[PDB]
Amino acid sequence: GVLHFVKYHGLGNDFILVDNRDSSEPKITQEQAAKLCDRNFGVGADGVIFAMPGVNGTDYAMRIFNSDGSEPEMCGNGVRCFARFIAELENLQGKHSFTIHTGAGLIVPEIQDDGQVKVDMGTPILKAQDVPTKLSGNKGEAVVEAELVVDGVSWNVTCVSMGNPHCITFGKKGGPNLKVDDLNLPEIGPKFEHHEMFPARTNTEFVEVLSRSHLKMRVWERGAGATLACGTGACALVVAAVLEGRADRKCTVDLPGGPLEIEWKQEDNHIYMTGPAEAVFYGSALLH
Amino acid sequence: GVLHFVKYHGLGNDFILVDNRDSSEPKITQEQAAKLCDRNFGVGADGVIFAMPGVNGTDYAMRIFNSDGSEPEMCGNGVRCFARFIAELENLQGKHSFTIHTGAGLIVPEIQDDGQVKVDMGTPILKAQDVPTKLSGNKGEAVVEAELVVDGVSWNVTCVSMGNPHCITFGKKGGPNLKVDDLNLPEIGPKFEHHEMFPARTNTEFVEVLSRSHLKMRVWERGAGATLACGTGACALVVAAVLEGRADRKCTVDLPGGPLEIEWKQEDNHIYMTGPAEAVFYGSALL
Amino acid sequence: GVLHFVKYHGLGNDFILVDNRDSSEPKITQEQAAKLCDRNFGVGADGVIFAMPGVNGTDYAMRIFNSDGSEPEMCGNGVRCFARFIAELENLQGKHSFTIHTGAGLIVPEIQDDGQVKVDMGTPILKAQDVPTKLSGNKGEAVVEAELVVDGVSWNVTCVSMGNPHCITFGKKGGPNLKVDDLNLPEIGPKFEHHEMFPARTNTEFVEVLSRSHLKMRVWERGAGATLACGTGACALVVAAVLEGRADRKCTVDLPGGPLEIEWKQEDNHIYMTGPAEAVFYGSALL
Amino acid sequence: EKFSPASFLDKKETGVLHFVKYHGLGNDFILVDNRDSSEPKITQEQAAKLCDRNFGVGADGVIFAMPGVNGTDYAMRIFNSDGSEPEMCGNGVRCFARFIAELENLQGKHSFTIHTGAGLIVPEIQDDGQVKVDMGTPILKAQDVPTKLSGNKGEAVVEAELVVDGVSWNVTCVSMGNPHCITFGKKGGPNLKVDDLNLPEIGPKFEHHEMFPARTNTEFVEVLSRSHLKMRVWERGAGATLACGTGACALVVAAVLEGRADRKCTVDLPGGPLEIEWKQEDNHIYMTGPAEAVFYGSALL
Amino acid sequence: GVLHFVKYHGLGNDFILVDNRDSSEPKITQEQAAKLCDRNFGVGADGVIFAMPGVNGTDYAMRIFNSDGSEPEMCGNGVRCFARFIAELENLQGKHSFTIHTGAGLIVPEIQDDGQVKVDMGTPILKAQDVPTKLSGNKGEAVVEAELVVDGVSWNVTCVSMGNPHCITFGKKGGPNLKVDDLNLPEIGPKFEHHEMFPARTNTEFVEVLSRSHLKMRVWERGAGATLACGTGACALVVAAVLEGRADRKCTVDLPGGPLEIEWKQEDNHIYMTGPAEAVFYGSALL
Amino acid sequence: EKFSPASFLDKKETGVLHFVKYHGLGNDFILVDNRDSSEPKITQEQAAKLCDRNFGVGADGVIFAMPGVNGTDYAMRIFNSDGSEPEMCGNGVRCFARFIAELENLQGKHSFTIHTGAGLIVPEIQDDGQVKVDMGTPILKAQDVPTKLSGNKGEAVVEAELVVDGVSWNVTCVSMGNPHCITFGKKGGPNLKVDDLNLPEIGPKFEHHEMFPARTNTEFVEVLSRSHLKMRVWERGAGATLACGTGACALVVAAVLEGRADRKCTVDLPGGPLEIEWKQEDNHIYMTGPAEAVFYGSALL
Ligand SMILES: C[C@](N)(CCC[C@H](N)C(=O)O)C(=O)O
Ligand SMILES: C[C@](N)(CCC[C@H](N)C(=O)O)C(=O)O
Ligand SMILES: C[C@](N)(CCC[C@H](N)C(=O)O)C(=O)O
Ligand SMILES: C[C@](N)(CCC[C@H](N)C(=O)O)C(=O)O
Ligand SMILES: C[C@](N)(CCC[C@H](N)C(=O)O)C(=O)O
Ligand SMILES: C[C@](N)(CCC[C@H](N)C(=O)O)C(=O)O
Repeated sequence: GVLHFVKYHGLGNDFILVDNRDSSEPKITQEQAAKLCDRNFGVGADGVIFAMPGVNGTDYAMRIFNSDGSEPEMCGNGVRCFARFIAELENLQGKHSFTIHTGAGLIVPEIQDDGQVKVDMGTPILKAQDVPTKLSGNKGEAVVEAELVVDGVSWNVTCVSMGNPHCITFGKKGGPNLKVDDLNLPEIGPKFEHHEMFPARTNTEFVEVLSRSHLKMRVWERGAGATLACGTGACALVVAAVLEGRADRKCTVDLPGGPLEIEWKQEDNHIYMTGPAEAVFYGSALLH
Repeated sequence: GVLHFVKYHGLGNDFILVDNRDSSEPKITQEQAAKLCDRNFGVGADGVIFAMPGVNGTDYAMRIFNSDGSEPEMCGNGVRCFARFIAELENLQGKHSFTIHTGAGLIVPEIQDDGQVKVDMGTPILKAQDVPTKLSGNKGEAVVEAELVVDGVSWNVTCVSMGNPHCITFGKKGGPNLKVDDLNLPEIGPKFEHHEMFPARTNTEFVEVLSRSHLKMRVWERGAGATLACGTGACALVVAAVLEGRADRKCTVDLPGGPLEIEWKQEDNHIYMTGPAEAVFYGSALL
Repeated sequence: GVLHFVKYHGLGNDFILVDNRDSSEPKITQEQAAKLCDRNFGVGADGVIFAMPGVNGTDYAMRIFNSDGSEPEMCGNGVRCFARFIAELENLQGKHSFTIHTGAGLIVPEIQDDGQVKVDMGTPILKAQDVPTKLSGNKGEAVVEAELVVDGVSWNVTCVSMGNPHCITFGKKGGPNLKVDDLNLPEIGPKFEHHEMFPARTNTEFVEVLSRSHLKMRVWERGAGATLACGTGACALVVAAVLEGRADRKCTVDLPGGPLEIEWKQEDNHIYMTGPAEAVFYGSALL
Repeated sequence: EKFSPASFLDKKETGVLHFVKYHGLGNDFILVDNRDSSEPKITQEQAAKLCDRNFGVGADGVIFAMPGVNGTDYAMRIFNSDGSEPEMCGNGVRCFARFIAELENLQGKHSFTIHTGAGLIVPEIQDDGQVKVDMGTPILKAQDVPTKLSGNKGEAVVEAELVVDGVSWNVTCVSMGNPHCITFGKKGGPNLKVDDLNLPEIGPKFEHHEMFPARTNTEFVEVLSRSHLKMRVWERGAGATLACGTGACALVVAAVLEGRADRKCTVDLPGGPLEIEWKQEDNHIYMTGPAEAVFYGSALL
Repeated sequence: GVLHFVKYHGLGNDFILVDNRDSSEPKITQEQAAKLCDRNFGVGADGVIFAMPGVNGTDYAMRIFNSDGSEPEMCGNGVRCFARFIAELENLQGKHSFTIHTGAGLIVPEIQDDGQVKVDMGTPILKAQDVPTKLSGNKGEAVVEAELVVDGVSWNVTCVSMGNPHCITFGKKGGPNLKVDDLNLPEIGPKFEHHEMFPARTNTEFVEVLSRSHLKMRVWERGAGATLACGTGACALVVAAVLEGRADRKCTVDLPGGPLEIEWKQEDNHIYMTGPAEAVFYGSALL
Repeated sequence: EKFSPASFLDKKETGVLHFVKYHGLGNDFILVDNRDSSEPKITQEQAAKLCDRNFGVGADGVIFAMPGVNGTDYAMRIFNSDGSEPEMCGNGVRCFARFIAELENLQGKHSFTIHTGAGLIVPEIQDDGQVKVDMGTPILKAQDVPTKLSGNKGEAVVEAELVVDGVSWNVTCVSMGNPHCITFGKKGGPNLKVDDLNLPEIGPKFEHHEMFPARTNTEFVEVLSRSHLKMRVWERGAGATLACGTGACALVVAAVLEGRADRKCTVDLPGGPLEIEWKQEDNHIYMTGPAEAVFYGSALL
C-alpha cells in the first residue's frame, strides 16, 4: 500500500498529516503509525495526525496516534499544523479559524496574519478522577503541589488534563527550584510516564520559573518521549503555575524547540496557545 | 526551492537519495543538506546521497553529504542503497552490477540473486599519513594497537582508511575487552571524533570480539553521530581485527541495526561487504 | 478571435477545456467547436467542455459539445478532466469533491489520493421511451437483450441512459460471444448511431465478457466516433451486463485507452466511475 | 495504487515546450523556435509522444526552425510522428516560411534560404500569400534513393517490378532527399482508382519492403490528364496523411519519367491541390501551396 | 536592514512591490520609501506598494507610498501590478480575481485570459467637500467645468475623487482645446498640485478629446510628478468628460505610456479599467 | 484579443541578468560580474533597455568587470544608457573598485590595475572608504580628442571659438580616453551661472556637433575660486547626469590651460564634490570621490 501525507512541525514537535476527510475511520492502523514514526526505518515523526470529517456541526475532526501507536485525546502543536494543512488543501489565504472536534472536545485554531496559529484550547480539567490520576485531590478535587513518590523519591506535582493527562512538577518535595537542563529525562521520564498513580499513563512537564510571566520547561511525553515541544503540556504547566501561585495567567513558555504564548483567561476560563506551524515536505510512504 | 528524493536505509543508516544524473554539480548545497537531515525540522537522515554522471568511464559517480553538511569520501550502507535506487530508476531486475566513481576511488556494488547487495569496497589504506592521522606508524607505516590519549585516558587504537578515516579500538591500553553496549557514545564519541591526532576528524568503531569470525560493534561517525550501522566502518574494523590478530579475514559484523558479511580477501587485498537496502518513502522537500 | 483553453484526456478520450465561469452562455458556437475538434485543421479533440457557473446551488455546471458539434447531456471521462481543471483554477490541493450541474442532473466528482477521480454518475435511466429508444420494453419498462435489426441483421441490445443514450450489445441474436477487436467499427458503428430506433441517435458499446467482474469493450460514440474510451458508456454497459445477468455490479472495464473501475451500487442505485485524467498542454486557438 | 519511486521521480521531472501549430493542406505540424541552438529542444522520443493525437498535442511531425548553416538564413530539422528524422518535408517548409514571416514581422513577398537534410531549399511567400518552394533537384540513381531495385532506365528505377507480398506491382523510385516509391498500378494491370485502395493494409507492405533499406514513402497515382494527377500517400513513419509535398514532387517526376504526364501538373491530394513544376530548364522542382497557423501553446514534456 | 521586492510597471507608471502579507504594519517608513524611490540614489520608482492582509473580509489590503513619501488612497496602475504580483507569489494560473481593501474602499482586480487586468475601481465621488476641494459645486454639489484661477490665469476644471483627488481640465476658461503635448508640465503642474483650492493637494489630468470614445491625456500627479500613466486619473477624466458632455461612458484613454480601456457603467455607477502590468526585475535593497 | 504567435513566443521570458546597483555622486550604474569572459554578458541593445528608468532597471550605464588584459588585475567595459560604448568612466571605476572589494571580500586599503579603452586606470580605496583613482594622463592633441577644431595653442584647442547653432562659444578640448568639450562661457561673453543653463536645449547641440566626429561630453563651468569650480555636464549618450568623473578631470585640465585655476581643485558637481589634482610632477590626474552600493537584483532579459 501507499500513504500520501504532508510533514509538518510545531516548534520541532513533528507530525505526519494525512487528509482523511473522506472517512470517519483512520486510513492506517495504530501499528502502522508506530512503524511510520520510526525515524530510521520509517518516515520519522512524533505522531500521525488525521484530518477527518466534522462531528456534530464542527468543520472537521482530528484524531492522532502517538509514535508508540497509542491514541491521545489532543495535541496542541499538532492542531496548529492541522489548521495550516487544511488552509493549504482549500487555498485559504490569511486569517481563518476552524472548529475541530477532538477527544478533548471543541478546539478552535485561528491562523494569524503572520502565519502563526492562535488556538482556543478549551478549559482545563482538574478533577483528579478525570485527569485521570489516583492521587487524592488536596485542593478541592484538584491535585496541586501534592506528594508523588517516584522510585522511592518524593516529588511534588500538580495534575491537569487538556483532554490528555499532564503531571507538572517544579521540583522535589522539600527541594530547591529545578534547572531543567540538568535533568536526565530518559532516566526520570519513564518513571513518571508509567507511574501506578496514572492509570492511562501521563505526560510530564518539568518547569523552571524565570519570572511570573516567563517559564522554561522540558517534557517527557506519554508515548512519544523527550520531544522538542508539547502544546497541551505548555497549557497545562501554565495552569499548574497559576494554581501553585508561582506565575500569572499570561506567560511565555520556553520549550526546547522554541517559545509559545499561553494565556489562561480568567474571564472565560479558556486557555489560548499561540505558536508557529510549518510544512516540511510532501510524500508517499510504503505501507506494510 | 523543492528537492525530489527517495528515502532508503541500509540497516537503519538512512539516507535521502537524489537523482543527480543530469548534472555534475550536486542539486543542493552542503548547508541545505544539513538542514534537510535534521530529524524534527527537516526530512531526517544520516546523509544525502547524489547519483551523478559517470567519471572516466564508470557507470555513475556518487557524492554524499553527512547530516552535519560535511562531505565524506565514501559510504558503504549508502552505496548499497545507491544500487537499489539505480535498479529502481532503470527498471533492472535480478543480478546487476555497476561501477561507481567515489571519493574513495572505484566502488562496485552487485545486486545478488537473493536481493542483497554485495559490494567491492576497494582496498584499505593503512599508511598513517594518508588515513590521515598524526599518530606514528608502529607496524610498518600503519598504526596498529597504538596508544591514543583521549581526555587524559590511554586507549589503544588501530587506524585504517576506506577513503574516509576510521579509528578502531578493542579497549583501553592495558584494559579488559569491551562490552560495547555499556559505552556512553554521546560522551566518549566526540572526544575521538575531534581528537587533535585526526586532522580531518575520524569515524570511531568500538569492537567486542565474539569469535574469530564474529564481531559486535557500535560506531560514533564523523559528522553523523551514533548511527545504527556504518559499512565503511564495518570494513575498517575487520581490517583492524585482522591486523591486531584478533579475527580472521571473513567475519559477520553485528551492528546496532543488523549484520553485515565482510571479507578482506588476501587474494586481491579488496574488501567485500554484503548487506540489505530498502526504500521507505519518497517525496518533495521545501528548500 | 482567440479561445484560451487547456487540453486534457481521460484514458485517451481527449478534450478542450475552457474556463467559462464568467458567463451562462458558452464562449464559442457549436459550429466553432466542430472546427476546433478537427484533428488536422483544428486543435483536435473528441469534444469541447465548458466550466460554467453553478446552477441552483451546485459549485459549477458543465456543458459539452461533441466533435461533430452536437451537445450531449453528460461525459464521464470529461467530468474527471473537469474536476482536475477546476482544482487548478481554485488552487486546491489533494482531495476535493465538487457538485456539478449537467444535462444528466447532479454529478459529483471526487479527486483521489493518486490523482484519479471517482465520480458519482447518478442513477441510470432504464425506461425505454426516456432513453430514448423506439424499441419496446421487454423486461418491465426496460429494453434488455431485445432484437434490433441493423442493416437487415438481427442483433440483441440493451438500452440505458446516463443522461445520454447507450445501446449495449454482447453479440448478434442467436450468435456467439464477441471478440470486439475483430469488429469493423467504422462500418457497423454508424448503422447503430443513426438507427431509426434511436430518435436522438445513440452511443453504442460492443462488449466481450472476460469474467463476471471484468468486461472488455469498444465504443462507437454518437457524434464522436471510435474513441479510446467513454465513461458514460462504461457505466451503461455494466448496467446492461448486470441486467442481462452476465456480470456483477462491480467490474473493471477495459476500454481501448485503459481501464475504468465501475460500481453500480445496489445500496443507492447510483453508479460510481473511477479513472485517470491528465492535462496535456495549454493553448490559444484562432477562432 | 502501487508504491513506485520510479514513476514518482518521472512525474516531477516535467519540462515545457512552447510551439505554434500549422498545417499545409492538412499535413499538420508542431513548429518550434529553435533559432537559439544547434540542437533540437526535444528528443525524437519526446516528439513521438507529443505527436500522439489523443495523449499528446497531435501532429504528423515536429519541425524546428534552427540557425542557418554555411550561409543559409535558417536550417530546418523535422521528426516524423513515429520519431524518425526524415531529410525534408514540403508541406512543412511552407509552414516554416509562414512561421518565420510571423516571427520576423515580415509582410508581403519574402524568400529565405533553408539548410535541410536534402540540401538547399528556398521557399518564397508569394504576393498572393501562397508559398512557392524551390525544392531542389530530384535524385534518381537507384542506390542513392536508396532502393535495392536495379536501375532499369539508366541508373534510375522506372516502372520496374516490385513483388509486394507475392503480388507484382510496377514502381518508379525517386528521392527528394527522402525516398519515394511511386506506382500507377500493378504490373500488367489497369489504372488505379486510388480511393478504392485500403492504405492501412497495402501501405505498410511498401513502407517496410526489403527493397527499401531506409523504408520509403509510397504514392499511389491516378492520372486524370497529362497535367492533372490524383494521389493518396502512405508516408514513412507518418502513415496515411492528407498531403505530402515531397511526395507530390516525386510523383510528378515519376509521371514524366513514365511518359504519363507533362512537367507542369496540378496534383490533387486528400487535403487539397498543389501546383508542381519540374523545370527542364534547370532540373529543379517548384511546389506551390498554402500554409496556415491554427493555434499556439505550451506542452508538458 | 534589507528590503526584498519585485519591480513592476503599468504602462510605465513603475513601482516597487513588497510582500507585506505577514503584518498590517508596512515594512518600511514613508521616509524610507521616498529614499528608495529616488532614481539615482535609490531603486527608482513612482511609488512603493505593499500587499497586506485582508481587512473586514477582503482577500488582501493594499497600501501605497508615493515617491515623495505621502500616502495616497488608491492607485490603478499599481493594483493591476498588485494582481499579477499575487498570482506570481501564489503561482496562480489562469483567470483569478481578488478583493482588495484600500483607502478608497473595495477594489476588485481580475486577471484576464490575455494577461491584462480588468479592475472594478469602485464608484466616483463628486461631492466637492469630499474630493476634497474648496471650489463651490456648480452642478448639484459637483464641480464641473468650473473656474479655477491658477497663478492669475483662469482655467475651467472638473473635480472627481477615486478615493484620491483629481482635477481634470480640457482647457483654459474661454480657451481653445488643448494639444497636451505642447504643455510644459513641470511648470504648470505644481501650480495645480499645491493650489489653495485643494487642501490635500491634487492629481491633475490635462485632456485632449480625439472622439467621443477616444481621449488623450497627460498627468501631473500629486507626489509623483509627470508619470507615464495614472489609472485612477484615467478613470477620473472619463467621469469628467461624461459630466462635461464631451464623451461617452466607454472610452479608450491614451496615456504617455500607452492606452487603457475605461467604462463608467450607469447600471451600478462603478468604473472598470483594463490595462497591462509587467514584472521588470526583483531585488534586495539596502535600508 | 488578436491571435499572435509572435507575441506569445516573445512573452516566453527568455533570460536573466544578475547585477548590483551602485552610484558615484548620483551617476548610477548596473555592475555585472563578467570575470568569466572577455565578452560582455549582454548586448548594447539589451543594456539600453535595462537602463530605461521606467521600463527597465534604470541607470546611466552598465559596467562589466572583466578578466585582466596584459597582466592588469581586471578590465572594465561600459555601455552608456543609450547603448554606445565609451572608453572610460570615472564615477564608474570608483563603483567598480568597491564592487571588486565586495566580490573578493577585501578589507581596508586596496588598489587594482584596470585595463580600459583609455588605457591603464588604477583606483585605490582610501582608509575613509573613498576611492582615489589614477585616471592616467590627459590627451590634448586636437585630432586625438578627437575634434575637427584646429589646435590654437600648440596641438591643443584652448579657449577656441566653436559656433553652436549660429552662436559663438569658446571651448577647450581634452580627452580622458573619452572626449570632453569644456566651456566657461560664450565668446566675448560674461562668466556663466551654470544653474541658469537649459541643458536639454543647449546640451545636444554640443554633443552632436559636426566638430566632434565621435560626439562629445560637454562641461559648463563656473569658477568660484582658483581652487573651487562648479559645473554641470551634458554627457555623450547619457544626458544631464548628476556627476561625471572623467568630466571633472577634463574641466580642471581646461581651467589650468586657460589660466583660470590651479592644478588642485574641488569640483562641485550636481550630485556632490570631487577632489581633482593634475600632478605636474607626472602629468597624471587623480580623482577622489565616493561610491555606494544601493541594491542588488535580477532583471528579466
Ligand atoms: C502533540 C502534543 N505533543 C501532544 C501529543 C499527545 C501526548 N503524547 C499524549 O499521549 O497525551 C501537543 O500537545 O503538542
Ligand atoms: C554512510 C556510512 N555510515 C559512512 C558515512 C561517512 C562518514 N560519516 C564519514 O564522515 O566518513 C557508511 O560507510 O555506511
Ligand atoms: C465524453 C464521453 N465519451 C461522452 C461524450 C458524449 C457522447 N458522444 C454523446 O453524444 O452522448 C464520456 O462519457 O466519457
Ligand atoms: C512533411 C512531408 N509529408 C514529408 C515528411 C517526411 C516523410 N514522412 C519521410 O519519412 O520521408 C512533406 O514532404 O510534405
Ligand atoms: C499609481 C497611480 N498613478 C496613483 C498614485 C497616487 C497619486 N500620486 C496620488 O497622490 O493620489 C494610479 O492610479 O495609477
Ligand atoms: C561614467 C562617466 N560619467 C563617463 C561615461 C561615459 C560618457 N557618457 C561618454 O560617452 O564618454 C564618468 O566619467 O564618471
